Amino acid sequence: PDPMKNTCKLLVVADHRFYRYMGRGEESTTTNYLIELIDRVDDIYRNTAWDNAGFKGYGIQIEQIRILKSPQEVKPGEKHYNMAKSYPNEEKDAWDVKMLLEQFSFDIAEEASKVCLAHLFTYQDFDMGTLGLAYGGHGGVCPKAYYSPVGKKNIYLNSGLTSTKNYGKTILTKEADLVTTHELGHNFGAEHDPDGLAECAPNEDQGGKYVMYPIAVSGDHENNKMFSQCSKQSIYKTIESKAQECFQERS
Ligand SMILES: O=C(NCc1ccc(Cn2c(C(F)(F)F)nc3ccccc32)s1)[C@H](O)[C@@H](O)C(=O)N1CCC[C@@H]1c1cccc(Cl)c1
Ligand SMILES: [Zn+2]
Repeated sequence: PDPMKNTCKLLVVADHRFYRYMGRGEESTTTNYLIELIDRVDDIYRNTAWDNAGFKGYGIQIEQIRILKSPQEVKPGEKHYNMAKSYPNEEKDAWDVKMLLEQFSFDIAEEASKVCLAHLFTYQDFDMGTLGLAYGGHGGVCPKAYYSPVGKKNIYLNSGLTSTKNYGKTILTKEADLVTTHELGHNFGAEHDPDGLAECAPNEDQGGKYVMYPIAVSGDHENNKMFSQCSKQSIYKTIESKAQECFQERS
């Protein structure tokens, strides 16, 4: 491990929904929530031995927090991830998750090119219990250009998002930590843990599921906060390939 190239710096964005419903319309409350969450998620990453040996001490650090206090004014037929209305169905509380991630990546392209990852924190009730989305596991850590034919410019796939609202209520902080861990897990290169690999998807008596399980099943079992051997193997290759590219020294 290179201690000079072990941290993935983050651009953290809180939208107007997050600022209002999680930040109680205050900058201090918004930022304190995000600062503590990322630090707790960083403890999971930094304490993980990706090769089950000495390849550890890799994590994340906030470089900047962009706080969007109010909705983005849009011209007719124009869209933006921070606009007041959901897209494609404005009658719904939330965007289609995949479209929101594409939109966020488009709008944040200039800033995303200068950071290891960009993460959007929102407060919207996605359909069928979805809590987040991210690129990787193409995309993930270190900006990789994608020419958007619709958008007519390069966008970067070093992005992900977390919503702290599910089924009409604010999720617990212990649950939000797992969402962000999981989405950043995809950014770091991990796929979902499959049922066919018992080592990677244990029973409840064996400590439960690991963080990369596709379903936010529990939140109270030991393994829930940890990466499976399947995730470690995938992430191990990514860090080996990407740390030199965009990782920095821990501040
Ligand atoms: O919303 C998602 N995950 C959130 C989580 C799943 C499990 C996590 C941790 N976790 C666990 C526990 F797992 F530890 F138990 N118990 C938890 C209890 C509370 C909170 C978190 C918890 S967070 C999607 O996976 C998304 O990232 C994705 O890839 N998606 C989204 C759409 C397309 C694609 C997609 C692609 C293929 C299949 C699906 Cl389901 C979705
Ligand atoms: Zn996932």
